[PDB]
Amino acid sequence: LPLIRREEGEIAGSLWAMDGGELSYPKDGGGPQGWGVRLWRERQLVKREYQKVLDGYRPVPQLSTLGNSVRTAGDQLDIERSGAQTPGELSDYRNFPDNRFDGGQLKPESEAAPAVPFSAELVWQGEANDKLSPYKSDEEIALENDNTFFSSLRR
Amino acid sequence: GIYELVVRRGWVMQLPFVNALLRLTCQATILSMERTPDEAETIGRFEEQANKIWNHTFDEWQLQKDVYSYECYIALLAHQQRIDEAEKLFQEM
Amino acid sequence: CFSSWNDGSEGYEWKSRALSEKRSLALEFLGNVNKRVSIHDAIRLKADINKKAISNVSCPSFFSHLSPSDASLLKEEFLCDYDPSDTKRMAKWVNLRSETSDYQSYGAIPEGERSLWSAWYLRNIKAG
Amino acid sequence: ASGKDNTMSDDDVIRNIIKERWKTLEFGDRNAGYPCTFGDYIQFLNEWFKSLDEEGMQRLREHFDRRIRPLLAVMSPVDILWLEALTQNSPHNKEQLQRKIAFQTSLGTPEFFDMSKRLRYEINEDYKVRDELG
Amino acid sequence: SLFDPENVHRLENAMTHVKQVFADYVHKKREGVSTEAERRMLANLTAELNLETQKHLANMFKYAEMRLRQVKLEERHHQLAEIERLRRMAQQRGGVKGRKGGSRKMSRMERLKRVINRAVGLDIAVAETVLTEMQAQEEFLQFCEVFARLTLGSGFKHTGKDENLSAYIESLRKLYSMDAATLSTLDVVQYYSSKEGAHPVDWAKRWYERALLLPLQSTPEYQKLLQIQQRDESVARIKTQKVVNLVEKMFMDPKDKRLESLHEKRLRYLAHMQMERQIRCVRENAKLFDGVENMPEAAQCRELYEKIMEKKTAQCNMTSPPEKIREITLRVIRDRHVQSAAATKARMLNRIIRSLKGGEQSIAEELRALHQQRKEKMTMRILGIIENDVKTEMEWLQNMEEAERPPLLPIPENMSYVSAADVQAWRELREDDERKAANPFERRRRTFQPELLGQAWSVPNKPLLFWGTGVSAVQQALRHVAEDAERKRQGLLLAPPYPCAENPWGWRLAKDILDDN
Amino acid sequence: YLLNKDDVLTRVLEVVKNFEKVDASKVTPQSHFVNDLGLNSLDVVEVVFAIEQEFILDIPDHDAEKIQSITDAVEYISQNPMAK
Amino acid sequence: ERLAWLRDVWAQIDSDYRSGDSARQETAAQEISAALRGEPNDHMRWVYETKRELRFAGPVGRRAIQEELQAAELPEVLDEEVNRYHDLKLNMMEIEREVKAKYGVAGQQHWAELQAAK
Repeated sequence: LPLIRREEGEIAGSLWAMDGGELSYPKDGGGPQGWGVRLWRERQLVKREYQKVLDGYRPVPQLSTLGNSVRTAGDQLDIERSGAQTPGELSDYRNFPDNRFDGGQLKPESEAAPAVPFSAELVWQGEANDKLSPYKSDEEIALENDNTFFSSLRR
Repeated sequence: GIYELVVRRGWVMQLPFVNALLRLTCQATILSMERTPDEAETIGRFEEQANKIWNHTFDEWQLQKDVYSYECYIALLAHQQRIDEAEKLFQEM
Repeated sequence: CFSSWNDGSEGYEWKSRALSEKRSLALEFLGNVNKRVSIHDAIRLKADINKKAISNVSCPSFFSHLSPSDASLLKEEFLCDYDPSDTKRMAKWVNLRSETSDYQSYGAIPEGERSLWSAWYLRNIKAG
Repeated sequence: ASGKDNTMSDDDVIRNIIKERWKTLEFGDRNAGYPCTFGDYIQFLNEWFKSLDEEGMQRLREHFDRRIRPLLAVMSPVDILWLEALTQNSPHNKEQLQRKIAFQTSLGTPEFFDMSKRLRYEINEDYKVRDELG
Repeated sequence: SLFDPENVHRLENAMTHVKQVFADYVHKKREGVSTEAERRMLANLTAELNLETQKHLANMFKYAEMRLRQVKLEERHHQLAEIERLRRMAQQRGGVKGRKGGSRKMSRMERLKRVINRAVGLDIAVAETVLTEMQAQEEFLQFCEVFARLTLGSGFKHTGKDENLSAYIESLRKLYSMDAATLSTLDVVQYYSSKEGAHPVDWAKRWYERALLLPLQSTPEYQKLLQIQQRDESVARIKTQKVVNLVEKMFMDPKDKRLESLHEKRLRYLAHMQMERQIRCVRENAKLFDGVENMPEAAQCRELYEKIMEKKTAQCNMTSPPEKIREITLRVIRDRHVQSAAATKARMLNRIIRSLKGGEQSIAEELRALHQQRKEKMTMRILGIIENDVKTEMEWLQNMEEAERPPLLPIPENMSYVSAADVQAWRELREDDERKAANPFERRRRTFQPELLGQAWSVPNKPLLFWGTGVSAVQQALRHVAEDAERKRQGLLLAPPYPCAENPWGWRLAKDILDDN
Repeated sequence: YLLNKDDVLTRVLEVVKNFEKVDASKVTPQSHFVNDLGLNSLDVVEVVFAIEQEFILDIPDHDAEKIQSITDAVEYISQNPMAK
Repeated sequence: ERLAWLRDVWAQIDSDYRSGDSARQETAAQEISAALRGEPNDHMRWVYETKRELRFAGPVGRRAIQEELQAAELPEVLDEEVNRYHDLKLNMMEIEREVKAKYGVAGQQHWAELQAAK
């Protein structure tokens, strides 16, 4: 809203209106200062913000009624049968069919636990995910991991 | 963890290191006060850590508090708006 | 048949059907304005009607010391009653929603390449 | 099929019927199966506006700000002309627009349209600041 | 073969083709036009893909990395289960040895079992224990599903009200922390990962208990059988010479303080697996037998409902004292025995087949048959995956096609009329609405706030009449017809109905037939 | 079974007062359409039918003939037990 | 950071090239030849695709993929690099060649229909 307001003008025209005056809407005479041009420029600004969303700087917007009104004419049913607040939620609904309820409802996050590979038990993974390894000396880490001739030995 | 790792190494604990710990705790208290003004439980937790350091660790390691130690502690008290205690510390220093 | 598996213009009768199915689906998705409509309960009722009809439709089922390989084959069928990993493993070969994912994924088709003269559905074609 | 949602929503099944009724509204001939024509709808709008005091006009403009400005800003001019064709419900002009290639291709951008709810939320939170925190 | 990682283009070639033929079959089947030619072509394609899968079964084990990982995991799990069964058998042999030190017959049986383990590569005791646990679980779930079906008329409804995964992991945690009093997360996950194959039921038992509002832990003999089943199944130079396995050393010790989060996540994952298996096995039972248990045997269902009412009165009495039953539950058990007689399609015949294999002596023929069985089941799995894909794609595409239909026609109702009694009844609500509208803090906290474009409808203070309304229009119509007759006899015409310069928008009065001429 | 007399009296008086042809403040609990309120013979029919739409019951032509003022409708509706 | 990562990658490659095993040496040879000819890797393409999928995936899907790949040690790819890969357009000649090769006469018929549409 601030970005659109700064460039071409206030969008909530009549937000500060009194007696029908102090209006900030475009002129009724279709021209270089009229509704078509103003809406085109607002469209450009929202398109810029959508490009930001696509590039990932901004969070993905939730599903809207206007957007829901198209939805292939068939995805509306999936969204309705699911909670489907976000496109990510709809994607999960489709891509984890075993997570759902019965009737098509969506099951929340706190009970979907993905498998954790055993490859995370490697020594270098432990060192990377431990926040004190950089401050632990070589001898300390050596005795911490292995207490045998394999690791006994500057260093 | 670094602190207990040092006392495990058995090194000679240094006034700069104790001052770094005190600065960490005092800055945590100040920064929690200014950013998350609620949760007085956490505020008092950080403050208790800082006070425990300032009041026991220096005599535990037999170190004498110095300019930097008073600087950090006075910064904490000043942020807490404890004008009388901070000013008393200043003129006692 | 066995020769209909190979690339190079063999199996033309169904090659063409699937290939034109992709084209028709893309053309419907892009250039059909009458297709962009909100549901009005006349979709809601018969969509579930068709869902139950398809669920009722039944897939035609077909007629259906030891070596270390034989021992492993016996052990896998003995100790394993239902493997959850192999089901998702089959996904990388069956390509779940192979034809619908291109249109129901998020942000897939860029705005610039969204014309009927465009060839966007072929991006995933990889010959032998 | 479920029925349980309706059971729990008995207090608000009315809004479901109201939404579906708003969806199922179309313009044609009264003597035919349609309820009212575009001319009657336009007359009702004209006179409903004329019947509004300054307070009513201010409230209507507030409603416009809160509801239509987001959708109108996100929607392309082609989309607006297409919706005008839908409102007029004339088969011949709808067929002409369907014939026009440019009208067909550029309509389907619901991912882009989803910015409309964020825009509406910001405008509504500003109006909420005013009218509730004032 | 086709499934090796060098014919993936042919394999996708296969998905496209089989999907097309299955889509045609589904269309012709749901249209009631089932095609014998379509079914025959599907059978031929299935046979070709089955030959391809049989060829790839041997090659896939050697090539695929996931297949090798699965094989290694199965071997390690079998070794661990055999070690546990060997500890149990060591306890049993210690008990029997005190009973008889000269256990010649038992020693011969053990020697035969060891010969089988060498040649067959499996543990008969472990196989029997797994079979018994699976059979007990199947019987228990069948009994519970039929009992609930007849008592409440409802099958399996997995809704958010059910027991959550956090609660389930907490329940398992407390179970083991009370069994041992010292079991940490690492030990808990170690035991559960070692087992990995004991069919749990506790979640389904909890759901059925919550559905029936009766205890189930003691009364049912199948619960008792499952519980007893689980109860009964429950130097320096040498080390220097022992070669250090660098691949082992690449892993850090399992009893490391940095692995607590990993172990907790593993516990969550294993609990999710158990709960999902429970839900799955209950779900196919519900779709299999519950579709007919509710409708069929109406008299037996009514008798079970009467028994349920009796047990409900008994439960009300028990609650009265908590603020007969066993006999009623036994009657309901005798009732569900009737359905059990109708219950068919047992799934424990795999153990019968494996017992035949145990006594086999044409071992080559039996292993060929087993290979055929494995190939058939895996191609059935592939066909089921393809069937699900085609089903969902067809449903999605037909939903997409479904949009352009006309909407339903509303049924007419009485003319919108707010009664005079209705209006006069609740002007008090009107006065309260006006008072609420007065102050700002509670203007929008008013009941009944409809809205047109901008305006908010209030409550009407006058009845909305119809019959008395419309006099001005008819009077003006009389005047209009007088002036229009003057126009007709004078030869005049109205504004140009076509769009002209004076009338840019073509504004035309709708010519009605009653008034056309 | 039988509504009390005052409620339908209020119902009919306000329903007639809300008629466009009539004028408010000329309506008393006893009034004659043609004479007092000034309505032609062609309007008393839709008057009795405003009473119909208020009381969904269907009144026969012969009985409606017997009703020419507001009081008569009051007795008729009050004594009707099939009313609501 | 990226140079160290792909230094380890080519440590794998060098070990394969020096293993002696014919198949391993073969694979190392083709990958060295591709690197010298400058054709960019397919692992990087998969990495970019997976990163965008993670960006646009819901929460449970994000957790699943993230925990699946967290141990794989994939390189740190900037959102800018992923978007740079995705944005650049796809050529039409390669697409027509691939479709005509995978489908032959059907491919030529489809491409003739597409050009007629053009």
